[PDB]
Amino acid sequence: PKIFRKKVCTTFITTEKPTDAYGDLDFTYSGRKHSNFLRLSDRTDPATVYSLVTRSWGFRAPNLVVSVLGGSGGPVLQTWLQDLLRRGLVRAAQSTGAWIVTGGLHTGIGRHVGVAVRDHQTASTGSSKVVAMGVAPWGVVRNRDMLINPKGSFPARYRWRGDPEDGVEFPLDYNYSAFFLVDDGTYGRLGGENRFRLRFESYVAQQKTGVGGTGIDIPVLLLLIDGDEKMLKRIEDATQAQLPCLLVAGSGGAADCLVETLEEARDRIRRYFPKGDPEVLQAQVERIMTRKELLTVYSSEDGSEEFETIVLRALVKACGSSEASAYLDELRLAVAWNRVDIAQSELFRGDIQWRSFHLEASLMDALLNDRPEFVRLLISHGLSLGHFLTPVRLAQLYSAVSPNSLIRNLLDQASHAPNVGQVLRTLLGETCAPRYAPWSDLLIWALLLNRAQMAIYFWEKGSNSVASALGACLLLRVMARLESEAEEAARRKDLAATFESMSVDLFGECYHNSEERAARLLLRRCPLWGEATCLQLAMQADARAFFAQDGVQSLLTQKWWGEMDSTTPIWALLLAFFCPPLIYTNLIVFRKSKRWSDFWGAPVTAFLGNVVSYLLFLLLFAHVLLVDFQPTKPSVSELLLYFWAFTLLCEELRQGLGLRHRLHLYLSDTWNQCDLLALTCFLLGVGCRLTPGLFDLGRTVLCLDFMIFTLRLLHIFTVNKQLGPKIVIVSKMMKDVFFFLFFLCVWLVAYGVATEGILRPQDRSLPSILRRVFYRPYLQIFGQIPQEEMDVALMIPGNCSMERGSWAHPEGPVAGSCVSQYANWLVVLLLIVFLLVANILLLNLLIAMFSYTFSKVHGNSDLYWKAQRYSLIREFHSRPALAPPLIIISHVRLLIKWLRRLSKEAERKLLTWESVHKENFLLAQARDKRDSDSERLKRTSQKVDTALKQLGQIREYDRRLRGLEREVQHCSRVLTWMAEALS
Amino acid sequence: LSKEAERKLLTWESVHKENFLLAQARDKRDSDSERLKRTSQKVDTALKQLGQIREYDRRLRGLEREVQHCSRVLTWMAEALS
Amino acid sequence: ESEAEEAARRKDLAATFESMSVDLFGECYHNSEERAARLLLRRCPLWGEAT
Ligand SMILES: Nc1ncnc2c1ncn2[C@@H]1O[C@H](COP(=O)(O)OP(=O)(O)OP(=O)(O)O)[C@@H](O)[C@H]1O
Repeated sequence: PKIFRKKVCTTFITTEKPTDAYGDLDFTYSGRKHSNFLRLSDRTDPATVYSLVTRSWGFRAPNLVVSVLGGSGGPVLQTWLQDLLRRGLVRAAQSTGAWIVTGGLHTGIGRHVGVAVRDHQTASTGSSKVVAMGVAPWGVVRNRDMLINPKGSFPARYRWRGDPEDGVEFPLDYNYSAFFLVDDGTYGRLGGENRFRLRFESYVAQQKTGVGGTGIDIPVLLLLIDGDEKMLKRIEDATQAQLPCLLVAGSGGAADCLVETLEEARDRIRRYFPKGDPEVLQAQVERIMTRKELLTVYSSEDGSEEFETIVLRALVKACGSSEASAYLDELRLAVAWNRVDIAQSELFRGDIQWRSFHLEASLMDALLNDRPEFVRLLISHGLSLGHFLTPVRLAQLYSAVSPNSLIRNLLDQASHAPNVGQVLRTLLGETCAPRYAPWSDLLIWALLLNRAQMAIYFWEKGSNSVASALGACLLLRVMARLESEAEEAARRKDLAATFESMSVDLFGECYHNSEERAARLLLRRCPLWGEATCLQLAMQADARAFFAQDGVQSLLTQKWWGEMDSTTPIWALLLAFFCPPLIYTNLIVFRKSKRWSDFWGAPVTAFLGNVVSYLLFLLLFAHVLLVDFQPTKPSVSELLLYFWAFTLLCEELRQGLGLRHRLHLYLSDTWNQCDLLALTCFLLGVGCRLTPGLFDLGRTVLCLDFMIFTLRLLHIFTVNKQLGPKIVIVSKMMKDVFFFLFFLCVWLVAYGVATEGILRPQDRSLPSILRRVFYRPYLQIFGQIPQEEMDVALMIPGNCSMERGSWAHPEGPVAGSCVSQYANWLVVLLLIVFLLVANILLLNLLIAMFSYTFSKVHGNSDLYWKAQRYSLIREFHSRPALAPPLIIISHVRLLIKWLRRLSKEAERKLLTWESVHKENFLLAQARDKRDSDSERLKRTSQKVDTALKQLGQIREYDRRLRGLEREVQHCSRVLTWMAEALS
Repeated sequence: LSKEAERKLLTWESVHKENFLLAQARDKRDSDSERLKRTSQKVDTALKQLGQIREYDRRLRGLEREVQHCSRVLTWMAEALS
Repeated sequence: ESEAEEAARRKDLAATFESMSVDLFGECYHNSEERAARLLLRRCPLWGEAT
């Protein structure tokens, strides 16, 4: 790796040897980031050098390469050209993402370049550096002696700013992110670097823009400043290899070539810019006219962002053969540079009649890279996706996947058995999984690769909107759990909350138009998501804000009542319940063998029959356990009770089976552990009861079992509207209760043992002490205060102890037979302190904590109840429709059944109605963003900047024009004086 | 710790420091009140630009009128030669 | 401190530095947890090797 840099690079002294100087170079006593570094020999292959840059160091690919030449004016350049470098070239390389190849020294042009890059990093916050790459020959290096050690990634403390000597050795500029020190073996001459310089820039011109290539080639430009004769030989050596260029109007050979293109005397123009050797250089002007088309003029039009448009027109003029491929290059490069403001305003004015595949290739370049703005811009020009999404292109869309991503691992596990439908199946299951019309495939594409505005745009253009939004939130939150990195896990949960909010708003407007039609919208199998209803998707995705609306709750009410009227009071339902021939009357409005079946088919009457049958079970269990509980042989009613508990064991077995995973979900719960506990204690009770030696144990265990069967009845009533959410908030108070018991039990030990100690009772059994320490001070909280058990003044004295001291005799069998009188006032004073702390501090601080917790929790408990309420109604729908004394005939029916083994046009009218309300909602939201104050402040700031651009033109251009009219009027008066000379 | 893990730790800290300061700088600059300050400076600049052309063109229009005044009389002096 | 204006000025500038440590350690925690754990529990050699 780091040894590999030596093993490839061999340097010649020609005696060739593998190198040693590969550097994690940085600068002493300065803030620059460490610069990657390698000494390299000439005549080498640029393939492995580019692989060094983009893999071993790791740089992104250029979207543009500009290599700057010059160096005639030595120490100080003109500030007009400094403005051209700083605000023409460096902010262009900041915007497009580009490379600047210059000499990496502090001499010549690289001094002014590094001043320009550092000055631009001052006054710009774009959060990305400007990749400046510098080449320099090994011989002219000042301090190359500190670059020897073959260790690896070493900080070589490179001493800049020291040893000032002129002419011979030059230091390095600290404004470059990489350095390529060309080894010539010459050690002091100017350098034969032009060969590998041209091979490197030609090889970058070979390569393709993009992730896996698949774009146009990286455009390479040259920028010339004044220079020397060797610069002109560098020009013609460059343009022989098809590399375009651009000129300044400073002086020197640049202005020489400008007047050469604005038109013996041409030999004469040669005779004063270098002052030497005219005719060989005249043959190089001949070679200038051999190319004649790779030469552009900058000075005619100057501006801030005019520079990039001049670069594109320098690629239009230097295309060669085809104009159609030239505009194809210009569109795909405007996408590659990620600059809409050029492409919209220069390539879609209507001058060029664009064909279809010219747009489709650019759209593929815009989909493989991440440009939402160009995707919207290219679809807006009348393109059809029915010819676009070839399965070749769709496989190419899943090709550009990051190496350390999640979908890379998931697709490689789908290649174990591309295969996108299996990745959806394994993430989501048999239901809720799509199969494999264009907009649905692009939406699933954008979600699987985690792209934000791509997914929002593809949701806005597609159809079947509400189920696709809830299914989007489902897929995003599943991947958010199955994620490694916290930044991308946070990114998926935020984009999931965006899709949940859009389904809420859309279903809002579809509900405000109609209720019955929106009811047909939700309760429908979406054929893209495995024919799962929208409520099922919002259930699995934990979309709590979707269920917590108003319309969804009213439709859950209508599904609850079923066929009946949803406004039917409870008393009419009960009177219809106990009189089965009162159904066929004018009491309950229906239609919101058939009328009988649509009274008892609702989930309400199944719930009500479940309650009434369960209450009769408790009434029977009490009649057995209180009246007729016989010691030898069970009676009739106890046997009927045994048959009932057998049926409850069967229906629990039907929801336990209804296979290790089902029982793992069955044991993970709490109220199925409760209902399991009631039947373990039941069989323990009966199993002890029929044995002859354990009658009392069986009767006691049955009496403890009745409480568990009674506490089940709180969980049954959580489906009700009025009593529902309050039963939810009961369990969230137990942390305050457990604090109360901690503070109580500490203080109850302290008061108890101190009062039991100051008194000295004579009856000293162990359980009598435990009663007088823990049980009696517990009842003093609830107003049970025995004064006669613990105060001598309410007692009679007596000689009740054969011991020294005073003794007295209290009232009560368990109060101790004889108690002490010494220091009794401290016992009375402990009784006052105990009633103060317990009955005032602890109880009233508990009321304050229940008030605080209740107002803190009440919002989330209402949201959580409204989310779970669908599951409660649905599980009352999938029940045997008989009572628990009559369910066994349906369990046997289920057992012998085990032993034998909308329209289309209403759907189309529904989905068009949905899409209309979608389009009105998006138009309303767009007007609400645009007409705000901050957006209006942005538009006004653009307008004032436009007016500043307009005033600047008339300030200078009228000054020349006023001079021009003054230039005529100056001689017109003298000619009038020459007419007066004729007078 | 070691020494080199300490160096890698402190460079990692300083990277997240620089991203945080760049984010806070963009969040101040792109607010509404700062944009109102920049626009107020731009309008004051345009008031400086309009003030120059108001008076300087008035002299220049007088100067072209100064030539055209005698150019017609010299044309009349040419008409005096006619 | 003796003067109430400069005592108020020091407490305000102290609250500015407390807020900047909160925000910076926020982002260093949202990248990694184990690496930020190695960030806190370390002797700073400029402040007397106090954690
Ligand atoms: N090695 C270097 N590479 C790039 N730029 C440098 C280098 N040294 C100094 N500069 C820049 O040049 C400017 C100073 O110019 P110069 O280097 O000619 O004089 P100097 O070295 O500061 O003078 P002295 O030798 O007295 O310190 C500084 O602002 C600095 O930013």
